[PDB]
Amino acid sequence: TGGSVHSSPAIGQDGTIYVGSNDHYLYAINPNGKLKWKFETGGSVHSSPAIGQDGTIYVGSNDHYLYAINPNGKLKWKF
Amino acid sequence: TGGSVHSSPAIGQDGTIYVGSNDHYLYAINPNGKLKWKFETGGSVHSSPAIGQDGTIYVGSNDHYLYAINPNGKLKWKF
Amino acid sequence: TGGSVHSSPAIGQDGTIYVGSNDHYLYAINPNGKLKWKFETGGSVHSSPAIGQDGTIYVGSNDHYLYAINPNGKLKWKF
Amino acid sequence: TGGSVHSSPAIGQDGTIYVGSNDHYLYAINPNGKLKWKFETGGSVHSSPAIGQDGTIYVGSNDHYLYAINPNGKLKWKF
Repeated sequence: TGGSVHSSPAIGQDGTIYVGSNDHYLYAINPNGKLKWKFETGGSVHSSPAIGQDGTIYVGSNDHYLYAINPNGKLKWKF
Repeated sequence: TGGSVHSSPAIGQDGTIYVGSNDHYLYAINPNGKLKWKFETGGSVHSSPAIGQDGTIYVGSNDHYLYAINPNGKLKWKF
Repeated sequence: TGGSVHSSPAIGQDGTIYVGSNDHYLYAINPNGKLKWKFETGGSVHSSPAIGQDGTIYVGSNDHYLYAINPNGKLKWKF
Repeated sequence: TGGSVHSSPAIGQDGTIYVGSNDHYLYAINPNGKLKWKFETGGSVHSSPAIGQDGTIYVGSNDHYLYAINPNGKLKWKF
């Protein structure tokens, strides 16, 4: 990545690794180490993502929002 | 929300997302992205919430306290 | 307790809530909100505690050590 | 260890306790308190490690990389 990784990673049911970074991105990485996708938030992602029963990834960001992201990398909703 | 989100989200038995924020509040969000309730502490909430077997949500705050909150949103006890 | 609580709490099998604080103490609290015991480290405890299979409570401190503490509240070892 | 321990410990399938430290190392410590191995990253390890189903340890570092480490303490890949 291009920023310090303060978020603690979470592992999806299929092995996908989700982690936030200081470059405003929540990352999704395959077990082989290559990028599944990346989601742009407004600020540093110090929150550690949590994975729902249906696969939704929830993580907070420094831009005041709690994000919900579908497993394909596009936004479900933000609070 | 109106504060930086450092707490990492915790997901309840029914899918309720709990996360703290710098605006002194512990938020509770429904899986559809709408507020269920919010509880106010006396400082920033950087601890990440932990959920018990009976649904109690535990979380710390900068105001020296450890909070226990029932799933309704009202205080159980503080330490 | 007394001090900013950055440690995210962990929940034991019997419902005991373990959390660290800046007062150099690791805290074990019963589900009712009363103190069970406290263990003193050499620095602030920002690490969130993790619980082993036999009940051992692992947590780190700013005094460079990782602490292993028995469920009764006494030192198992420190690294 | 050599630096402050902010990473939260994670427990493997065989009871191994994994934790990061500000000395740029990810530690693997047996339940008996003896060192199993330590893996050097570029910068401080604030991220709390996560463990996949095959035993891979995922942790973030201040050197911008997300690390995947085999159970034997050797690098699988970095992102």
